[PDB]
Amino acid sequence: ANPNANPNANPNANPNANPNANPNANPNANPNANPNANPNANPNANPNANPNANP
Amino acid sequence: QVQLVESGGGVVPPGRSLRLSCATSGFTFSNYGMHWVRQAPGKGLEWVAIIWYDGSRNFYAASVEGRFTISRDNSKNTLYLQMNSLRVEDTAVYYCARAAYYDTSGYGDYWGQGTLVTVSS
Amino acid sequence: QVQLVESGGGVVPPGRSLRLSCATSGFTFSNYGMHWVRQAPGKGLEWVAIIWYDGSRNFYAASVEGRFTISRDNSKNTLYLQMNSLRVEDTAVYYCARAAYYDTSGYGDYWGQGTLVTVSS
Amino acid sequence: QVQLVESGGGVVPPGRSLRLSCATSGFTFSNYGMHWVRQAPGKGLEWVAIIWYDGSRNFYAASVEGRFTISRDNSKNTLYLQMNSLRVEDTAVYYCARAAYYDTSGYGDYWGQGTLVTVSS
Amino acid sequence: QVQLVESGGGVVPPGRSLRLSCATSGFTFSNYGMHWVRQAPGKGLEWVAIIWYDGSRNFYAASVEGRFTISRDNSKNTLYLQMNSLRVEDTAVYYCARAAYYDTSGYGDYWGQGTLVTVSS
Amino acid sequence: QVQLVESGGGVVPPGRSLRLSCATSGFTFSNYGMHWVRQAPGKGLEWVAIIWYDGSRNFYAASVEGRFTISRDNSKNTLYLQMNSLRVEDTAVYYCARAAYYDTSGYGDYWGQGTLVTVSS
Amino acid sequence: QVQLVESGGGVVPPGRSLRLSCATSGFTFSNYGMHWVRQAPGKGLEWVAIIWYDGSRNFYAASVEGRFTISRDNSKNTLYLQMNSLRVEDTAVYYCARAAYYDTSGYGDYWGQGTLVTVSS
Amino acid sequence: QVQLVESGGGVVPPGRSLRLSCATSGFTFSNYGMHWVRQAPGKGLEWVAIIWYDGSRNFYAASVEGRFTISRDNSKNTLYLQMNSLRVEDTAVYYCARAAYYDTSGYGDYWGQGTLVTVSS
Amino acid sequence: SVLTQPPSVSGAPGQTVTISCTGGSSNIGAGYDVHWYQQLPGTAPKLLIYGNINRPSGVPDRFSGSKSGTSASLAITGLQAEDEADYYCQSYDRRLSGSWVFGGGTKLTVLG
Amino acid sequence: SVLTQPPSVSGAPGQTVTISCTGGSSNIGAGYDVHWYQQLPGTAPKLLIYGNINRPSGVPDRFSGSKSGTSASLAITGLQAEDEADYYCQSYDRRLSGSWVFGGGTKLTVLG
Amino acid sequence: SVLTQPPSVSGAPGQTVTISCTGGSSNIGAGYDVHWYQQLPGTAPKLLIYGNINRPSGVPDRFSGSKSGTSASLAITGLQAEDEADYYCQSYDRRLSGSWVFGGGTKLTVLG
Amino acid sequence: SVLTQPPSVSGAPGQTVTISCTGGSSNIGAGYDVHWYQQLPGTAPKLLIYGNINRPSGVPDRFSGSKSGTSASLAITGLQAEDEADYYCQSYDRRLSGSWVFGGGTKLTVLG
Amino acid sequence: SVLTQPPSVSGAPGQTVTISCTGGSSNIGAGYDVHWYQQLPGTAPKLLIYGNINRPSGVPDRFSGSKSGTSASLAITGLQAEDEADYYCQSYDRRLSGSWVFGGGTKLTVLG
Amino acid sequence: SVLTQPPSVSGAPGQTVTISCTGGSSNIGAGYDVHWYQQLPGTAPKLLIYGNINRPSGVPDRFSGSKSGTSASLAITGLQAEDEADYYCQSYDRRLSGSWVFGGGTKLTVLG
Repeated sequence: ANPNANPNANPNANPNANPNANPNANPNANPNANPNANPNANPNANPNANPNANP
Repeated sequence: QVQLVESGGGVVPPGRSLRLSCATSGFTFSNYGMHWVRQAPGKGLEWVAIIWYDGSRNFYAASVEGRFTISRDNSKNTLYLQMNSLRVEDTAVYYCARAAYYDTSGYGDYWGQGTLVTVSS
Repeated sequence: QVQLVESGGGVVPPGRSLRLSCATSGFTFSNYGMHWVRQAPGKGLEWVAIIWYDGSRNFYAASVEGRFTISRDNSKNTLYLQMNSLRVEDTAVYYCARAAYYDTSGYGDYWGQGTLVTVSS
Repeated sequence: QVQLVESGGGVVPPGRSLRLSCATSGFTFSNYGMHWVRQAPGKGLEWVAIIWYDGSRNFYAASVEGRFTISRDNSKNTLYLQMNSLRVEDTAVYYCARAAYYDTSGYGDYWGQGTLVTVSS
Repeated sequence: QVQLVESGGGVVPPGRSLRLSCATSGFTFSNYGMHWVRQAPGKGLEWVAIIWYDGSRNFYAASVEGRFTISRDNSKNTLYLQMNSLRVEDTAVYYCARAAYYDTSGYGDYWGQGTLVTVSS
Repeated sequence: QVQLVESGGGVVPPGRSLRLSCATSGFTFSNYGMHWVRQAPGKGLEWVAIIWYDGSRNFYAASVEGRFTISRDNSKNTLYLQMNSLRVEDTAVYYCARAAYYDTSGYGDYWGQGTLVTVSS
Repeated sequence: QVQLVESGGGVVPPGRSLRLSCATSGFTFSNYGMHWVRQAPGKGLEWVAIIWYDGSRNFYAASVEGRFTISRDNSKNTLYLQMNSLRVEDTAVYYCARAAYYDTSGYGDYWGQGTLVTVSS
Repeated sequence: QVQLVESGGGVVPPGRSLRLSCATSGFTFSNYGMHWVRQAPGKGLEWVAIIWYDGSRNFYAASVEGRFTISRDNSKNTLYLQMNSLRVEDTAVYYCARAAYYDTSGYGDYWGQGTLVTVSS
Repeated sequence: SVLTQPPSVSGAPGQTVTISCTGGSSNIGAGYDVHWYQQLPGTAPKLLIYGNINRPSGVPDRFSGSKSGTSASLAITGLQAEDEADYYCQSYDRRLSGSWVFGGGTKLTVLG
Repeated sequence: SVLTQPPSVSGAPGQTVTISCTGGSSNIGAGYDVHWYQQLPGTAPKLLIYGNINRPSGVPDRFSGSKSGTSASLAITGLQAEDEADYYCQSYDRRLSGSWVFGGGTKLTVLG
Repeated sequence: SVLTQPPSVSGAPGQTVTISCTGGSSNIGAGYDVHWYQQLPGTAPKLLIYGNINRPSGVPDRFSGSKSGTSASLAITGLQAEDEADYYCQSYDRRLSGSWVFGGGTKLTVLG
Repeated sequence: SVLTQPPSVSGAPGQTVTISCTGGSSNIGAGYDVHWYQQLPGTAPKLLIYGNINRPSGVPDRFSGSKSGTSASLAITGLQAEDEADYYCQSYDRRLSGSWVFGGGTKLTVLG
Repeated sequence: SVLTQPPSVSGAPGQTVTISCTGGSSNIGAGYDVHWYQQLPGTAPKLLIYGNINRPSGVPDRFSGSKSGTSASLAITGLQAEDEADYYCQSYDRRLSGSWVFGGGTKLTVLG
Repeated sequence: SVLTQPPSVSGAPGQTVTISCTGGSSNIGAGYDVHWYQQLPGTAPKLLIYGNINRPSGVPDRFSGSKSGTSASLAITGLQAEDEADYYCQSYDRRLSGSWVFGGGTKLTVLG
């Protein structure tokens, strides 16, 4: 049989797909996640804050 | 009970914009996609647009793409349709329908009351 | 030892609200999602609702959506189920179960003792 | 009523300083942050600087950082704006406006009269 | 109205690189795949490359594989074509087209204006 | 160099508590997560617990959840493990390891010397 | 240009394993299937194995099935051949070929350079 | 206008500490983060350390963690780098740079002159 | 309207009528589901049948549907006075870029 | 109750019984897991089998199960006096918006 | 000038005109609010709309606004002679070190 | 050019001409669709016929096409002066690694 | 012990031995990395290979490894007297609620 | 030096030369911006391009760059005598604990 990729296929998005949220997903916290401090963030982190005494 | 209420219709001259809204209650808004369907006076039904539950994907009918814009606000439970460059062919009644999917095709389980948008000069 | 202790049941005439609770101990509450399942007297088991570990996503059964509200308090290790406008069909025994996920479907490994709500006139 | 009166404008040769102020009345000056905005003749508005209510945090635009200094004396209900080494490009109408925060952005509920500072040679 | 506008042509000595682009407006760029088609002066049309709607799949003609590279940026609605090690045989007019699929084959449903790439010494 | 010294071990009869500690030096303690691994005499390695760099997220093994408690003190560069209701099967050698993450899985780049805890009656 | 470079050969005693490799350049690796072909010294060519473009389907010759394993890594453009329980008759020069399909049968348009594997004691 | 002036170099036998300093002017020092980058003679640039504007977070390169200390003073607009137990491979020119963040990565908009540090025996 | 429906169908009360919906090889013959809607003269459409055999709670047992080959049919038994409404068949067409495709619309009038 | 279970099954002590759970092409025939629960007459359900082959610590080796095609069955050997309980199968159905779908519930009677 | 506003728009008295402010993914598309100010020719700018929907007491009900994605608009109905003024859109930009960013500004003309 | 075409076709105004595009058993004889493009002398190609019979909105009723066996034909009836353009047939060839294969291209000259 | 290892392998100094680690479709076959650890008889474990191909500074070039499918292996060439230690393979298993899963542990004996 | 740069490039005055920076799936191909720095033979480096397309005021329009996939390139057109300097590429690598990662360094020599 043909072992190569098929170039004659639909290259566009499928509108006939389920548009709703999936109830069959893992509802639990992920234990396999980066536990470290992520040395990539805005180090000048004064971007925008309330300048008044109260929120 | 599921209750979808539309507004924003009225009479507008051709060539300018009009923004509809479909406020919802009685269900979790952010778990479902929404549709827009329009029916011309004396004609059948015509699918207009769809939006995903998260807003990531949008699809439009060939006759309205580039002019219409569909968006949602999950914090106000309100669906919007921004309609620009209106033509006289766009006069119809617009319904918002909640999305559903069975096996290989999707349907609409609960519909709104509908609003009338007319374009004339 | 995982413990799920429930309360909040009783007799309520139809048309008003009732709130349940499911106190937890013996495990990290904030790392797990929770379910609610009911069993009508002499009947089988019916899934009711689920909540995510952070509380971001809620899903309800079609027969309870819009009336029941599920929420959690990660600081008290407690789970709530706020039922509004109770119908006679809502009489059953209510359980809280801890969520789990194997490959492609989820199950409940630890269940609560159960509380029973009667609604009648 | 909130009243913001500005004084201290005039014509200054380039290379030297000129000190501005904006007097306040009718509201608690010490409990609000407040901004500076300047408008060049025939141009739009451009944000200059903001100071926190306690004066702890100062923010300046990229064009005037290191030259402009903003200071407040809450015992006199007057904010002070020092402009050192004035250039010809600093010719603009400066506005003093109170700071407001709605959800995630800032805006000015009250504005002053405004004063003109012209640099020419 | 679907608009495809191209740029990046010119005259290039053989052996070095050139980059074309096709800016888009009037449709949802991220929902569609795109093609590149070239036409040598006085010759017919030749298919060059395709890219999927998400960029996951790329296909090339046998005469340009390993030298050309097609890519897209969905945040700017722009399609690119990086041409390396250009040869004299590559002198043609390049068109960006929007992909469509009917039953068992695909066609190009809106085309761009075209740009001229000249390779000479 | 990375140094991980441990203490707090000993011999305890089953049914009471014990508290371990792992003092660190040579690296920024507050920028890394920490683990605990145990090895029974003559057996393999068993993962026990993890704690996030801020202590927000904790995870425990199925056999130790509800009894063990992991905590850290960023002010002393020390890591703790609070063991409660100790049993005979918990006798092993306890290691403190530093967390690392490569692409899709985590590993321990630097380990401690190891301390031995024995439960007997 | 299509370039296939192979390595991993050498001398290995019978009864144990060996791994070959074939690094590729000049074409989209993830679009094509690949072959392994060997030639005993002084003999003709013999087909060994094929792998699909996505790695879903593998086929082996009758004399090497159960012992040889073919795999690919699309992120490194590398084709592997894991040869286990090597025998004396497995002494040959191994080639990697790119799969092509014409009408009803397949062929190999581009071949590697070949690597020599000798099994001896 | 941004100026970053450095000092604190010299010639040091290995194993003894030394302190750098980078004086800043022309911008609000307590509103930005700072970087240290070193360059050995005849080699490329090597990122060393970064400090947050408030000093809460410190990140060091692997080769310098546990030996180098970076500290800042907001009342003097001075950035410090306390380097202990200098080794021969530490000989380089250190630059104090100002931190800027665009979308998903940081960069240094303004750099200091740099000083040469010498470790020899 | 890629789906073809008869413009009108009538029958006497108490008898059985059938509304057909004929498609092509891209929408119905390709294996996609067919759903039915009912619109009274003055209100919005209401879902009638989904999944080609199933019905919601409010829909009575009188309405039924099925599909086979390239065509699908909606069967109504025991016509009543209130069944005067427009019936639409909806599916998905492989050849377009839309979620739904509707039929022409069949108006049912009971001879009362 | 999408998943179908026989309402009751019985057997003599020491013999083997098989409880079945048959679904459709959307829940069990779609590749989703099947999980089994046991409920004594006066207590909350306990997990019995998860992942179609695995069982918790408290469950003895007598209980076992598997799945094949659209059908999943629970096989019990060595019936005991304490095995009288309601046994449910639970899976996920693609056609609704709920995490779990249960079965009807079989009652196991031990012919003591 | 990171925000873009049309140089000038015009319309008949009493009609509706649209003033639009198009931003980017960093200022408006990032989820930050947009505030509108109306500056009279002879005095300081006055607050018009805050929170993308809220207006002060002084601002009449004719003025309104909304935002979607990376763009925001100011909708003015019933144009009057006193509506001739400069309008500015204001948001916050993540990529800069300024609390506010101002657009080019729109000069509104009423064809009196 | 796996699909071969006549290099030129001419006809007088008001009559009917035919442009043929014959291929082999791998592109047209294998069941793949044939599409037609029209290129006016100084602009980019424009889609003329897709799906072997269908035409876009802008294409008038004069143009039509069909295929049978291993050949496809384009029928133009009632020539005008503005019909002078190159016509290309496009399909998919199973024996290559490309999405489209084009024909040689036929220039139509109307004998005005 | 989700990951399976041979309890012991051996080889004479100067030869090549291969330590394998067999997993499943949930830990190794799901795309998660495999890491190796070496434990001398009297000391704590030491990282040997991370990232399935990478090694720390102290580890000599003799140790190497790769994965394929549901299995990964650690290849050691040039056996030495100090290679007497326990070798553990580690990955992450999607099915549990733990960060790491360890194997049984393979003992390498140098045939001196 | 996870980012790879050519050790030396050359170009005649007035010609166009390119400086390439090659990364991997963790630094450049993972969606992190690439920044370019220019260092004179006797002074500190100065920012030249940030955000893969943007340059400061001081940098002339001759310097421009872009990124694609796992590679980045800095294009310099109209080479001048003062263009002789070392050019560095900087990004962020996911697998390390450093804010910046630099390349090998490219030396540009003008063939005067």
